[PDB]
Amino acid sequence: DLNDAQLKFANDVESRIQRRIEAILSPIVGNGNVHAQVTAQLDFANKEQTEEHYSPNGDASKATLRSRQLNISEQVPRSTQRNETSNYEVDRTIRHTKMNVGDIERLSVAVVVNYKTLPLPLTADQMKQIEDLTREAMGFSDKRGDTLNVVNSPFS
Amino acid sequence: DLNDAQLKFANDVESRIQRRIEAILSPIVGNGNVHAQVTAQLDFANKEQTEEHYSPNGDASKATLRSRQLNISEQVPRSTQRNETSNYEVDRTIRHTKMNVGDIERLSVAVVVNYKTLPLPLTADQMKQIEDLTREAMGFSDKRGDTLNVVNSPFS
Amino acid sequence: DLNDAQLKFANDVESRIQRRIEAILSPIVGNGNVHAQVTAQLDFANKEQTEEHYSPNGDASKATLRSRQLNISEQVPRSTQRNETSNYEVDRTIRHTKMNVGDIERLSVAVVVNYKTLPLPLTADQMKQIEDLTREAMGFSDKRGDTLNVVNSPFS
Amino acid sequence: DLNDAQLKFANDVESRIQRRIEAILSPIVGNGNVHAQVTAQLDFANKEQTEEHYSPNGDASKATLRSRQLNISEQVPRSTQRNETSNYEVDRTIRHTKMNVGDIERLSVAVVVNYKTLPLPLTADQMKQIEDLTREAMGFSDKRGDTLNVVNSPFS
Repeated sequence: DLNDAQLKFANDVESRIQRRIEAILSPIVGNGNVHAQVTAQLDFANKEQTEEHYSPNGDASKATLRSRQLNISEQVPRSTQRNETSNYEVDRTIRHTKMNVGDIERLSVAVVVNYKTLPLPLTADQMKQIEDLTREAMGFSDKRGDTLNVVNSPFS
Repeated sequence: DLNDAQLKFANDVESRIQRRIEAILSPIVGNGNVHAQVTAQLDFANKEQTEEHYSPNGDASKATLRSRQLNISEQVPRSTQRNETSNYEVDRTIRHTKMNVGDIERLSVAVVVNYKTLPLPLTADQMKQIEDLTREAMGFSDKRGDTLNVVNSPFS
Repeated sequence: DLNDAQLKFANDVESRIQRRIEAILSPIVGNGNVHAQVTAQLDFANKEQTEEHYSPNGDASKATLRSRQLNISEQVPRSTQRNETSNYEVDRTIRHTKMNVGDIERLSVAVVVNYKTLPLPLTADQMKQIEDLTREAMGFSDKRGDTLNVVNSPFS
Repeated sequence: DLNDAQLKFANDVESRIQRRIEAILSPIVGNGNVHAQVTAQLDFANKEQTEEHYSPNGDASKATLRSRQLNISEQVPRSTQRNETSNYEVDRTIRHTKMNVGDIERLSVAVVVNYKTLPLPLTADQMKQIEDLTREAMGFSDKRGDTLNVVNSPFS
């Protein structure tokens, strides 16, 4: 029963993205001269993370001391001694996070644009504008790994 | 059921932003000569953080002492001794934070502007003013990573 | 009873992918001039993972110390001694994940395209566009190992 | 009673594969000019696995230390001493998996293609296309060890 819920959730996400793309693209080319299909991958795994960090204190001008002992001796046959003990206080940061189930991982979008009749193919600048608008509509992210493909061809 | 609530919340946020953009842009170009689409990414993860910091006390003019012992000896064959023990009091700061679920992470906005009929394209200065107004309306933030694209093209 | 549920889930996934491919391809070649078949492999195993990592502290400028003892002696027959003891604080990260049952592992898709009658085979550019659109529709992933095969042949 | 369930499950899997192959192959050669038979081997054993791994720390630039003692002496008859004790923190990964009962291990498929009447045997290119489509339909995997055999012969 959970798998069916996952399928319906994915379908809802894809339908919302497709509706947004159609809404933004309709005023330019026409009401029924564009079609789009969206496929999405979703993460349904449970993840938790805990991170702990400390700041370096190797520099004497940055360390914080709590107690220190220092003994120095010298006899002049030359003899020299030096004993040192130190205790430090350190800066510590802890973060705990629990990830959300149902996030998007990757998107792939294909768009088909009808020819203009006044059978003449669209110009390159119009195709570039259409691609830019579609990229904005999909929330394109290079880090995620999304793919987009737009094809201009006459409709049957 | 939670995922549907997340979807409706995202839709509400996007609709509010779109309504604001349309409201600010309508008086300049016209009532029905502009369209906008907004897509948003939201963070639905639970995060907590604790930070602890100390101030450095390596400078003798900044340290705070609680007790100190100092023994010095000298015999004149030259002999010299020096024993020192010190205890410090330090300044400490602690901060605890719990993040809010449902914050915005990134925004992408696409706007289409109709041609002016008195078929003449709009001037560059008008496009710059429109872009500035849209940037103000979206709450543009360079740190967040928002993207905006405005296209001037005749409407079908 | 579980195996029948797995079979029906796989059939639903394949049917959804086939429907998407047919929907994207229909406007270009025609309503009834394309057929597609999809077979999918699904992972129905239960997996859990725990990962723990530490940051290196071999560099003296990156380590965080809690206490340190250092004794140095020298008599001048030349004698030299040096005793050192140190205690460190380290950065540690822990992650726990539980995988989702029912994920896709591999996809194989076969498409047949009808000849154009105005018996003339389709051009190479049209075949390339069809292949690109199908690749977008299937959510093709090279890492997963998907396979696609498109054949242009007259229909009986 | 379990063995009968295993037999019916295997029959269902084989019937689904045969139906897919017939559906993809019918539009090209004809409605009743192709037959296929599928036999499958299934794994009905219960298996569990646990894996544990550690990262190497032989490089001094990658190790993480918790405490270290180092004593050095030298008298100049030349005498030299060096005592060292070290304690490490290591990265550890644990994975636990439980396999799914009822997976496919190997497939064998035989197909017979009828002669074309306009008694003329089919061309080599058509046979290659049929083989490629069948390979896509069966989800052929070289690692699994599947076998396919297609024969073109007149029907009685």
